Amino acid sequence: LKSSNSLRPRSNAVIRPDFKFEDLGVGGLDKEFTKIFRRAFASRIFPPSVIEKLGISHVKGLLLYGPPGTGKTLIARKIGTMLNAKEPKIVNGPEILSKYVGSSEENIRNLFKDAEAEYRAKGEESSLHIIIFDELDSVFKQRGSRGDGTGVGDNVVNQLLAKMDGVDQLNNILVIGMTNRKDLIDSALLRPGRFEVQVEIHLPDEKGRLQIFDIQT
Amino acid sequence: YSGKQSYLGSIDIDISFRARGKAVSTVFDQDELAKQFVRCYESQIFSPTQYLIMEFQGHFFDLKIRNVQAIDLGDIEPTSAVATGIETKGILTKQTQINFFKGRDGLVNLKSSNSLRPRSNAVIRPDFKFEDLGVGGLDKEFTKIFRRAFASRIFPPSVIEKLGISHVKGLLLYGPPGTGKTLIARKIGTMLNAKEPKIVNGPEILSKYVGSSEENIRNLFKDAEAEYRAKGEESSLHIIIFDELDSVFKQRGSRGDGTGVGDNVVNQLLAKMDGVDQLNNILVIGMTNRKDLIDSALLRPGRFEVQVEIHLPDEKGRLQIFDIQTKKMRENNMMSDDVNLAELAALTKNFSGAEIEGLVKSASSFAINKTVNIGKGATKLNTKDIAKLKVTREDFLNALNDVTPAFGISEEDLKTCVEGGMMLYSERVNSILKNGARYVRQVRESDKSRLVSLLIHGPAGSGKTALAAEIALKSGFPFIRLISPNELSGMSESAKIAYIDNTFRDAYKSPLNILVIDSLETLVDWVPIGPRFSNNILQMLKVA
Amino acid sequence: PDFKFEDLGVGGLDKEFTKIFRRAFASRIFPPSVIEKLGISHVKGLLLYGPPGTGKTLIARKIGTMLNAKEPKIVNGPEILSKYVGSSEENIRNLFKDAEAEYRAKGEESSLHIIIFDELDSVFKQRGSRGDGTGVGDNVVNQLLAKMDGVDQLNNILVIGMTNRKDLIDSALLRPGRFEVQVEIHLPDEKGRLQIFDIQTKKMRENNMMSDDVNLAELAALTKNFSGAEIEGLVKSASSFAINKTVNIGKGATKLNTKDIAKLKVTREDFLNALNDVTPAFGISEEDLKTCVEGGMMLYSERVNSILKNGARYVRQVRESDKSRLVSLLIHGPAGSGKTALAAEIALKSGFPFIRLISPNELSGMSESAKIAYIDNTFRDAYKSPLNILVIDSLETLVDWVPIGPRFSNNILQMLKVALKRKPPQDRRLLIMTTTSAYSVLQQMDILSCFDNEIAVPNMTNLDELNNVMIESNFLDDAGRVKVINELSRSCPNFNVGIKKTLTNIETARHDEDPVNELVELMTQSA
Amino acid sequence: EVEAAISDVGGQQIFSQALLNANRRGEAKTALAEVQARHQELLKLEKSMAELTQ
Ligand SMILES: Nc1ncnc2c1ncn2[C@@H]1O[C@H](COP(=O)(O)OP(=O)(O)OP(=O)(O)O)[C@@H](O)[C@H]1O
Ligand SMILES: Nc1ncnc2c1ncn2[C@@H]1O[C@H](COP(=O)(O)OP(=O)(O)OP(=O)(O)O)[C@@H](O)[C@H]1O
Ligand SMILES: Nc1ncnc2c1ncn2[C@@H]1O[C@H](COP(=O)(O)OP(=O)(O)OP(=O)(O)O)[C@@H](O)[C@H]1O
Ligand SMILES: Nc1ncnc2c1ncn2[C@@H]1O[C@H](COP(=O)(O)OP(=O)(O)OP(=O)(O)O)[C@@H](O)[C@H]1O
Ligand SMILES: Nc1ncnc2c1ncn2[C@@H]1O[C@H](COP(=O)(O)OP(=O)(O)O)[C@@H](O)[C@H]1O
Repeated sequence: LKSSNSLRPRSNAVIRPDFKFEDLGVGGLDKEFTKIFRRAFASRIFPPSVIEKLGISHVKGLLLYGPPGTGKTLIARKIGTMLNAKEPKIVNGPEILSKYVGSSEENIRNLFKDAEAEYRAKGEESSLHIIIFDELDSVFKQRGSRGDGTGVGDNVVNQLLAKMDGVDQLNNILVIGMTNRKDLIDSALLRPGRFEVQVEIHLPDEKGRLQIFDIQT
Repeated sequence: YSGKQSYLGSIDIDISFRARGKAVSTVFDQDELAKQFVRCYESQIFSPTQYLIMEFQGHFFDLKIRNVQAIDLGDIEPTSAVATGIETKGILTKQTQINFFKGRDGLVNLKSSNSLRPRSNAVIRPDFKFEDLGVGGLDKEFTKIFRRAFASRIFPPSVIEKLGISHVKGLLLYGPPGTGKTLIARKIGTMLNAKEPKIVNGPEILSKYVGSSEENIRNLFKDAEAEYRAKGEESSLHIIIFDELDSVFKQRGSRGDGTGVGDNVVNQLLAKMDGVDQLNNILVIGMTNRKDLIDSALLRPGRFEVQVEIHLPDEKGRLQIFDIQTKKMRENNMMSDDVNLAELAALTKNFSGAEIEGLVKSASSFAINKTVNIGKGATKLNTKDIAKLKVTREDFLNALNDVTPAFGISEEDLKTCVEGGMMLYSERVNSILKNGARYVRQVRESDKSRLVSLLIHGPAGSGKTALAAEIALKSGFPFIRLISPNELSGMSESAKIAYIDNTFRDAYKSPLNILVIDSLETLVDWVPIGPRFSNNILQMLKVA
Repeated sequence: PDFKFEDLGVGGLDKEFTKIFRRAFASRIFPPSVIEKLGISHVKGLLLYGPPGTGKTLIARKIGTMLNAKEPKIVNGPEILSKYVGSSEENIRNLFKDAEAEYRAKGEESSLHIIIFDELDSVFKQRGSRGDGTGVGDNVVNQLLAKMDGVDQLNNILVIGMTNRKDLIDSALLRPGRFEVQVEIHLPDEKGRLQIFDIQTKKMRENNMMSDDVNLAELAALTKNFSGAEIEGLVKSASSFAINKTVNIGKGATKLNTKDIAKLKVTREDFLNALNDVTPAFGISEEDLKTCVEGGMMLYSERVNSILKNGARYVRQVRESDKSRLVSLLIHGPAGSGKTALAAEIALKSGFPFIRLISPNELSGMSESAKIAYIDNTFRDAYKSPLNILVIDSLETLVDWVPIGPRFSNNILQMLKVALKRKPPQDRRLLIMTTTSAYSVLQQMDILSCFDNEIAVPNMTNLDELNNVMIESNFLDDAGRVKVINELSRSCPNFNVGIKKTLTNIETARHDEDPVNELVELMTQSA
Repeated sequence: EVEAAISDVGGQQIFSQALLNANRRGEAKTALAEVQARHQELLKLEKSMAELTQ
């Protein structure tokens, strides 16, 4: 298709305004949904003409944390597979570490090149790419704190820092993380430009509890 | 046709040799060539790309005018842009600054002969300004960096040779996260008319097979040496930028890995930056957040000579950053007229250089959300709505609730300490606050009185800490900090010592500082039954 | 024959040249016939080592000029290793082929071949080690040793090793017959510092490029702590300050005053700014002393004068006699009278080659064992130079005395007590100056037996001395300085303050209300 | 009196590097270095059969 003179929304839109919060099936948590959809996805529905006139890059990070057994993985999974984007590249927690002297860090480098190349090829009409870190808090610990006689705690963190926001720009991916304890992640991962929006997910309210019963049965 | 620009000011000519089997090795004097060109060909009209047959002592040439400058009579300086368009023409005069560069064939042994002129490919691009970089604040460090590093490459080479000196070949930038230490590397890479930078991410060198890691770190200089051996000094600069150095180049001698790779890469780099052989045309950049783990040897002069610190901006810089970020928005008439940037700069006390951008993003996000209303009220998108979008001041006020500082985390304690409010039920309080203000002023004005200490004492429950907080808050100093038992709870003793030591140490950065200590008695573990209490913390404080 | 040692740029290191020449090349000057009749073997292994930035690489590069025939081969440590199995081991035993062949053919006539490993420590780590990766890092060193010890009569090879850190290397290279002589190359002296200036500044001097104003001797004097590397760095900083006056980088475009280029010249102030830019890792920074005395000496009374002469007597005493190899003194008085500064005055006036101070500030924050270690480090270090001045500040604080228990750390006290009674090794003399403020406590611990002589420093009491200090401070006008003292005479004639407090009051009153009503008031409340 | 001071023992990790077969030698080893002389032969077939087709 082609963008007519009239400013109509994107041809291959992501969110599809025939969309509803009750489609997800997550009861209880409601305001947080409002926040996440406001801050992150809003920039990608309006025409590129204005948004480029607005000279702002989309947010490229999401963090979810809370007690065990609250619904984090549910959020991640749902967001994964009711959008219009390529299949996410799932990775469990300690999947990256590898044997040979330079295999783990190559493994981090493996995750992004597809978006990189496709971005070079086309540009602002790229399809969105999604990659999910499950359980961030195993390997990405504070630098210089663990003795780490085995030097993997620093090479991994540095590789990810360099490549998520480095000398070369890239603005068509979305990385989302889950954890139980945000107090031990390295501090440089939690500045604007990397994992901007952080959300706590708490125990449910009574009315939320009613909602959950409604969903399940 | 031209109106005013009727003379040829400065003419750069690619002097190819006519016939390449005739290549005469004798030195060709640009002065003789210019004089012959003017003498034989005077008061002619020339345009760019006019080709000419120049017979000088029987050695013909194919002169091509690459570019022409057109100047009007009366111009003391040639501020007119050298125009590459064929439309521009001029009339040759006896004053034409005739520059010859070698032809496309490069066969001509042209010489500078007292030609106090820009060097052939002077990298820094003679007309160039800091405002065009697009970096707010840090208006002093550019002076240090450009003065020390690139000041010596511009100047003509023969005189530099007379000095008998070699160029610097190192540059390092370090600081806390988010201060803007990556933007500089990028724009320096992109704006300087050099070869393309050879970017390397931090742990991208290492490799599986034994002896492949080191091989990689010596492939980076290969082009440089290849070029240097051929063309010598007239090389154009090569730049290679290391990102995030401390990943691999730790202090050798630790037990880092158990294999012994880090030592080898350190060794190779060390040998190659200075080495036995001379390069004299290379420049390496670095970025990092911790300056203390780099192996000491790197820091000796000859390698990473100039070291620059990048710290948090002040208020003026904050204003500049708002000026740069919210640039296109204003000139595209998308901005309400109500916002005044000075107040924004005032509000954002401890904001870093990377946080303002998120503020802009959030403010815009509110604006756009008002229209779309994701979810319930869908499909309202229409031309009318999007045709009059403008951000408003209250959007930013709302936005302040989402973005939060990272360094301004201890002053929050201070503002909440006086949540109970303040009341002036007695004259006394006014006297006390006035006296404190007097002292604050005094430390502000003086130069030689660099340390002043006060004490507040009275019966328990008398409301002491709040009074100190109010004294502190009204000073307006850049740096304020508070140490209270709430912070130290749960720690181990050595950790307490470390923490207090660090607090004092980073209290030595800003010109003006205010530091508050709450309930000394509880800090030292006073219980009267023994009495017992911890000597070490006491001694540390007493020293400090 | 066409050589003399003067003609090359290595400054300062002359003695080392004599030692190396006498150890390495002397034996091969003569015809061979003597040496076998002399029953002495040639040295084969050489080690040069020193801290980063001493100039060694310049020696390794240049020596090939003096040393006739053709060219020492050069390699970098990490170049040797290789991907293929067996290749790395081959590579080392490929270097020795040529000389071997030629020698094997010609007998003793063989031209001397030299090989130099720059950056030796890359791969020759101690072979009796573990980590149990692929064992290449062992095979390599073994190979060299086989070719180096059982040379099978190859007597025309000198291998030279360059390093920054001796310790890493296998002890199995450090033995007779293999790397015999180890030459340490340490920081230059003042004279060598001057030669380094000479050699670095040659060209720029001939070409009339430095203003005659500059005088190298004083620059050399100032730069107390610099390796050659920093010296050329300073040179280029000074030159840059010179160059940047015509070309205004950033502001505007490139504005070159073509005329002033011919008149370009460096000057002294440029060199001072250049000094202000660079900073050595030499690190001792004994300028500590001067910041201690930054409040200065105004000599307000005779007591200070007498004390200073006594200090002069002692410094002469330790300098002259040979049987007095150790003297200790104690300086005691009321708190805040000002004691540390006076000792610092003595020390700085002394002008011995060697000084340091110990103060709680640098000690702050370590654990006890680290304190103990540091203290030991400093004493042992002090014993080297012939004449040494050392100062101990606020002993009571170093020992952590608090009167509640009273509690304090015994071990440090014992260490100090033992240290103060140590006569140094042969033919060194030492002067140790300790200050305190709590004399009675020292009496009662009963360590007062380790001090040869003691000096009291009473604080000031007479209004005249106040008048002296305040005229020195230029507090007020003349009439002001008179009226205040006249008023103080009757306000409170009996008077006992100190000195530090007086300065503090003077400044506070200077700003706030330099009439009587503040300065005199504070002085009265204090007194 | 006493407390902690040095402890651990059962706990360590190791990476692992790797060399390669020698025969590997330079890439030119069968169907690599022979392609130089095998090409002259193939140019011979081309020619002799150019004679054939002409
Ligand atoms: N708010 C919710 N709405 C609907 N279902 C929920 C909610 N919270 C939890 N659940 C149910 O709980 C199940 C498990 O949730 P989830 O796996 O996200 O827990 P978790 O937070 O991932 O636990 P852990 O942190 O231990 O992995 C889901 O399959 C989902 O059906
Ligand atoms: N003058 C400025 N100072 C700081 N940040 C700026 C400035 N101008 C623009 N920015 C924006 O703020 C960000 C600063 O982050 P930068 O790219 O320097 O990473 P960084 O500060 O080096 O973080 P890290 O040190 O953790 O890599 C930039 O990405 C840029 O978009
Ligand atoms: N002069 C004052 N006028 C009115 N309110 C005051 C005044 N001083 C303190 N307050 C209020 O009273 C409370 C003071 O309690 P705070 O704990 O600071 O007193 P404190 O004696 O320092 O504490 P503690 O009881 O632990 O010694 C605060 O809520 C503060 O708002
Ligand atoms: N004549 C003087 N005698 C002593 N100190 C003087 C004199 N003139 C100026 N001063 C300065 O007065 C200050 C007081 O001395 P100093 O700061 O060493 O105090 P102090 O008594 O050693 O302190 P403490 O009791 O903590 O040991 C110093 O800056 C010192 O140089
Ligand atoms: N007399 C001198 N003493 C020390 N350094 C000198 C002297 N003359 C010149 N230099 C310069 O100092 C540098 C010495 O580097 P060097 O100390 O050899 O590095 P490394 O110690 O890592 O081998 C060289 O660049 C050299 O040109």
